[PDB]
Amino acid sequence: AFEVGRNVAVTEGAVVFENEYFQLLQYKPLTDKVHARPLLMVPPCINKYYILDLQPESSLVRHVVEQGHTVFLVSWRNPDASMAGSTWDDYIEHAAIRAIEVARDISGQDKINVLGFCVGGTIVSTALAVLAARGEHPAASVTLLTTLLDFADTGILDVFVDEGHVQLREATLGGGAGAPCALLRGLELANTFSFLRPNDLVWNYVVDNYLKGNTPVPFDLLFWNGDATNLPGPWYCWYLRHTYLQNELKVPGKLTVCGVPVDLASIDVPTYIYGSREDHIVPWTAAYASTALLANKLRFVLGASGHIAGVINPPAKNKRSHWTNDALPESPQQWLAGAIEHHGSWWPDWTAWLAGQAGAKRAAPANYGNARYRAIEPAPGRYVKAKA
Amino acid sequence: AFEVGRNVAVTEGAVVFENEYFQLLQYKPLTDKVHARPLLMVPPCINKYYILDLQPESSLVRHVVEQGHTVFLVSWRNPDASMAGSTWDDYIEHAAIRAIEVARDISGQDKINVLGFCVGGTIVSTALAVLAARGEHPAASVTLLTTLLDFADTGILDVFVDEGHVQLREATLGGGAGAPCALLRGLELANTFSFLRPNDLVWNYVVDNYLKGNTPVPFDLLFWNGDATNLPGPWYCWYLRHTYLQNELKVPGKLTVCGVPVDLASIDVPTYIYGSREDHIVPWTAAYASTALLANKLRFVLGASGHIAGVINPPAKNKRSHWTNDALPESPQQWLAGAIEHHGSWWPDWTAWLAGQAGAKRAAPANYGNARYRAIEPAPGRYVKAKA
Amino acid sequence: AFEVGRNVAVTEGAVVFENEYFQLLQYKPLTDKVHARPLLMVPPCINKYYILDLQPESSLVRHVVEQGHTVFLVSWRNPDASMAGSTWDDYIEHAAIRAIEVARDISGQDKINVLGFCVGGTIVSTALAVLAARGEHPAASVTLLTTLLDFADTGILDVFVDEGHVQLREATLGGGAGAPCALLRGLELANTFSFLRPNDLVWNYVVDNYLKGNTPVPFDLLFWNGDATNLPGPWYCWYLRHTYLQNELKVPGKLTVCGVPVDLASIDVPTYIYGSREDHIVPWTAAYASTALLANKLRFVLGASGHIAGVINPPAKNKRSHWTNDALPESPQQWLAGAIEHHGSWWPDWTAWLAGQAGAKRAAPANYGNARYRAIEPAPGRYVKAKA
Amino acid sequence: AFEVGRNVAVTEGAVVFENEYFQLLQYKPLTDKVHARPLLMVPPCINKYYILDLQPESSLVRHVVEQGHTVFLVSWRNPDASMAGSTWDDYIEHAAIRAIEVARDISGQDKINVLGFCVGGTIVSTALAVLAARGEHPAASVTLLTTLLDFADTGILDVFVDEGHVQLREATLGGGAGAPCALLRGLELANTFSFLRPNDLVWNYVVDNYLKGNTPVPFDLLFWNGDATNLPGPWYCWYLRHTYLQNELKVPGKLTVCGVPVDLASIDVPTYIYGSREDHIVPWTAAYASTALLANKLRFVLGASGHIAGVINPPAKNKRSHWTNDALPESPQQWLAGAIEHHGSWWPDWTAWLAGQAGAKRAAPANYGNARYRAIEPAPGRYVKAKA
Repeated sequence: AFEVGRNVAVTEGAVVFENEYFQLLQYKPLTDKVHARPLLMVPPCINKYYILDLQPESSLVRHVVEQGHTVFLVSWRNPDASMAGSTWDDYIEHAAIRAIEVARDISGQDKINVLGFCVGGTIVSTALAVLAARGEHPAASVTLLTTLLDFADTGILDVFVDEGHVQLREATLGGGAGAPCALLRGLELANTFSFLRPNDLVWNYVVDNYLKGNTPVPFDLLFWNGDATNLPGPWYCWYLRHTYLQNELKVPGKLTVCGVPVDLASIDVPTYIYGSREDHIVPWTAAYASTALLANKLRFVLGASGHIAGVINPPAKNKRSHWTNDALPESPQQWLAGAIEHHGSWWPDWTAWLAGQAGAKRAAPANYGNARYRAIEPAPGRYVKAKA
Repeated sequence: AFEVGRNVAVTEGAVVFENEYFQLLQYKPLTDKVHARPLLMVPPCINKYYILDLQPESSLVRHVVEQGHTVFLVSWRNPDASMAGSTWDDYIEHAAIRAIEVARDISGQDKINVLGFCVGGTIVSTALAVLAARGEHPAASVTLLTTLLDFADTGILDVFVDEGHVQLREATLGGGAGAPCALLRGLELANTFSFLRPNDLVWNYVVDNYLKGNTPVPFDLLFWNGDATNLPGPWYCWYLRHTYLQNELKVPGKLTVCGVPVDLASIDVPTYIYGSREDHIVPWTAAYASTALLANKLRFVLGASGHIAGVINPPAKNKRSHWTNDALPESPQQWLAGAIEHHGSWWPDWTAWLAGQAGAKRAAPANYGNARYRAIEPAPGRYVKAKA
Repeated sequence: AFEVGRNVAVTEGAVVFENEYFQLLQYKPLTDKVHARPLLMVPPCINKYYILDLQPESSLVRHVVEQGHTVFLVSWRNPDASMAGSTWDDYIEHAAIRAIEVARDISGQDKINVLGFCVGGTIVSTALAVLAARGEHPAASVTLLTTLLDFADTGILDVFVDEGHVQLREATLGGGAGAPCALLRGLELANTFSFLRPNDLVWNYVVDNYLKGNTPVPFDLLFWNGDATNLPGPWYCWYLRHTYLQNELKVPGKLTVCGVPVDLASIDVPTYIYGSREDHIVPWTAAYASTALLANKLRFVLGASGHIAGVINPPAKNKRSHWTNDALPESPQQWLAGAIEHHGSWWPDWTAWLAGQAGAKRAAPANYGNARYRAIEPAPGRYVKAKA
Repeated sequence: AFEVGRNVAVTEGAVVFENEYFQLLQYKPLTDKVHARPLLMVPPCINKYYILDLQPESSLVRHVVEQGHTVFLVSWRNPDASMAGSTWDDYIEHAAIRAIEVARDISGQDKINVLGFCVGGTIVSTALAVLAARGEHPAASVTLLTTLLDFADTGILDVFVDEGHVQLREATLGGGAGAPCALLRGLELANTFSFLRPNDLVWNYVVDNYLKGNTPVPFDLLFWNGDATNLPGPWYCWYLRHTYLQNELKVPGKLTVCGVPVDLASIDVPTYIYGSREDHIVPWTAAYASTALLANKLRFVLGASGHIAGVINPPAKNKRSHWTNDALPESPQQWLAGAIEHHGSWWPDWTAWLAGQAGAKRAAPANYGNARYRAIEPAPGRYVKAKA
């Protein structure tokens, strides 16, 4: 039976910082030397971080640590009633930008590597764009795994498109500015698989039972997906309105966040973009659309299989395949037509790229954090253990 | 501002029967003569019946009444805490089969015409199959508007299909019988547009605001769609499990309902099947799949436009078009390739077909119901006014 | 029985110019006054021009003439053995650019309006971009009906995408420059409906017979589609290679044509872009992609129905509908979500826009052409009568 | 450089029978013992048989021979001017039924195993249905690799569906019986990849060059695909009309072939059905539709990848994966939802199934054929060497 901290999320480490929003974990080195620049991972806040450190055999964290990188990770607070009014901006400032600042401080480096996964990627991208408009450039590189930046054709609009009346007269839309997200208060249950689907006792019961008895969806995934998290009402409103519905984050300067316009092209650092071919949560062609929005040197890699199966594919198992193509045409079909299929995991491709941005190796740290930020408790930390 | 009984659902009539489950409405004639056989309409219980009698200009009820048919309609109870354990079977027996029995009794006819809309169609079809296995045949004809019988490719499965591990060994599924629907208790909020989507304060707020300001979705539709209904937990479990997930109602004899196996081919009466081309709630090709399951003489008609716009298209407005094809090949694309597009509403095509199954005209009734079932209160009735 | 010049392509006019490549037609006015700026129409060279002047009731030419515009039209030569080496560039220089020069000369105007249909649109766009790199700006406005500029996802690539080997090693593509189009010589039969499909005696026989007996595809369309044209081998090679396969015309400066790089954004004039919703030859979302490539004020309109049915929809018949939306988001689904459906033909919307770019009305000309270019023979001309 | 009989199609064997239509090859055993029942392979006549014996490393023939089965194979004649009037029936009687009779005669067995690939599968299925209506049952089992029986949604219809006029009146289709296939005479070039696409000098030149320089489509595939075959005009007409266009072979009794109605359910033998997931020539869901038409015990297996890459995946290379599911629901998506992904080639799954239908092992034959049918020349034979 799965248990966080006993047989799931067991990579050794410590919490080195915490605030209302999150706990920053730092993992124990597993090598004698490590790269100068550490990697900060920003996982999604829809479901918990541990999908990235699921079990020892399948852990991305462990794998990266074993390649000689110092890893820091944002373990999100499962929000309580005091955070029922927390906003998208609050998370960007007090968690994403904060985590970057703390990791950079502990590392002693001018620049760190950053990774985002799913909504984590959208969060980290936004945070870095906010930072760039402030004239700050704390990232050497960005890795976006299964991240949506351009939300075109995610399908939430579809059932409404053919409901308009046939007009015999000049007609105009309503055109109003929406009721502000700040007028809501609440905690709404969320999970990854059913994020755009019902979340109610009956649906959760019927679906969970059907999957277990009629499909080979793995138990570890069902465990993680079932360990729900609460989303603050204004946060959830903002995300739904400005990405899925209005698709504005990809329009340079359209949105204002934490006092500045968000222009994704302003992040401007080497960026590794990943998608999974059979992913219906983040269509691979939607992840690919990030290539049209970001500056600097980009690499796109496509992994075989599903949303979780494609991303969590450790090389030791020698399973699946991935595709690479150095050229980045506008159209994903054109990208694929030119791509070469390679056996196995895409992890080695990424860690090779990451090594290139991480500087020279030096002796590994013996302790966690620094004088300012000392160890608080062992990873995985108590925040990840909180029920929604 | 919309108000049920003041400017919506105003076709004149009376409640002639009521029980815990529903109120049966009977409409006042608008012609001197009417067909011998009346039509009973079974609307969906997801949202309220009035989408079928929306406003005088757009009312299907009014239109049918004006063609000389006596119309009875099932106005569903918005379930309360006493009905938090009501089942799919309870609804079939105590509402659908009951409504048929009461309408037949009042009419004095051996057979009546029946119409189902959306989930109403699935309900009425099930009820009639149950009746046929009991050796009872109360319907002269069936009309299925925007009804799913075969739920293949409705897409709820999609995000889970590519999550299985790659096996190097013989492997088998879990294969268990599911936890019974009867173990749940509850009332879950439901609406048509978001039935397979979230239903929560934030989603409802964000979506409603976005539609109003950025799309031409009509206000009358948004009113109806926003007037939610509660679904009993076991009912909701059954529907989700046996149709959308396991797609078993279309497998003859697979499901047992109200003590008998359900075989759709056992309904065996002339049947008019309708779908709307741009409908993403009930794909037209899914409605078309009913043609492969039902016996007797079938007609399929395809209306232009969306889920509501295509079905609620009164002929007076002279808008849109529909397609007809007497041949019924297995494949819907083959059906369409041979179909002729006709100007305007499909309503006249249907009412012409309906006239053919409804017998000879005779003088209209002066009063509602009969000695056994007298008028209780005026339509639209108090049940439809209850908030969820 | 259809016959070009007897009951098809009968709008009154004259050939005022001819060369190896085409005949320029000028139509007789049907109004006392006409706009200062005439419209030159460049139809496709795949099949013949007359789809635009099909029959009096269905003629776009006649309709535009009746709104008070002087219309000139390019009637393409059905190439003979002497033209088996004609190139894409030859057509741009000797036909498209030539037609513009002759129409401008006859009109006496500094600028003319231009329309392209299907491949005609791709041709005229290219010609105008070539002209703009030469510093010439002969067009006041451009109308692109059912035109592909960005050829992404037209599907010719699809059957080849999943044929690569799985590599266990670093691998690279072949990467070679293609064998030049100029090495081919030939005349290849072409038609619109089967342009990406077989064109052989058996296919043409089987398809034509099946359509006539099992579908409502109209006889006038089948006549036009069956009246094939020959494509010079190098022309056909260029078109297939640089648009459908490599999709390079949309990459600013990528292609060199008639000595200059082609940059579509350099046309820079008000542009009206049209697509038909159920068009599978030119997907409406592909026509919509033109909005991302062109400068100046753009309007996009979407007509209901098929490739020919949607475009050839004269207002007198009062059939179908079209959609308008002044906003031009990047994604076509977002455009549609905000669009208002309007009854009937889109023609009046376009001719209203066209009136705005065509200047003041003045008395209609009494004669064809001018001293330099006098009438040669009556429209439709002998070129359009030549068999392939 | 590829050459048939030198480094392609080199599995050792002999031609043991020939007629105007084909040469029957028999392969030399590579084991001391072989199953009692041999396997006859019927490859497509669109392109040549050798895709099934491509190179020693990638040969399906060699692999099956190495598992202990006697293999016979139909090597089709590349038709000449004398065969420009050959019909679908001629091929069924004089090649498919003939090959079965000759293989059965040489083997001395009451029943043989049969395999069809692509159009070969459609041919062999038809032949066996013809045989069953004659009361003959020469097959112990059937293997259908990448075979279309139900041709629904292959897309040839699509561009014509939305061209009908809007009718304000009762309207009817043309409804005529088609001009007979027997009125055509000719030899039409065909290849697998472009079977539903142009086949002309320019297309073949442009596509071949583009694939070589911009994609990883393998050279061996391009060689095979480029080695075209001629199709007799009536044969081609029949195939196109009755499968792709009218989809009649799947309607029991609809078509008459070689004097008898064709009912696929009459074949009635254990059948192994295979499809490739990313195949756009034979969609895997179209191959899956065979499960609804055939009697007896069926197995469906889905291989990963493309049309050729998925089927030609030898186990030694240890690449890709395949899916299995013993249950056969009507819907392919439901089949997939329950399927288990297995590492590597599907070949071992099939040869294990085939062993089960092939009887007891006995000593391998020392010679080819029998007294009636002796060796004529060495495999691959001269027929396969003929240019179109």
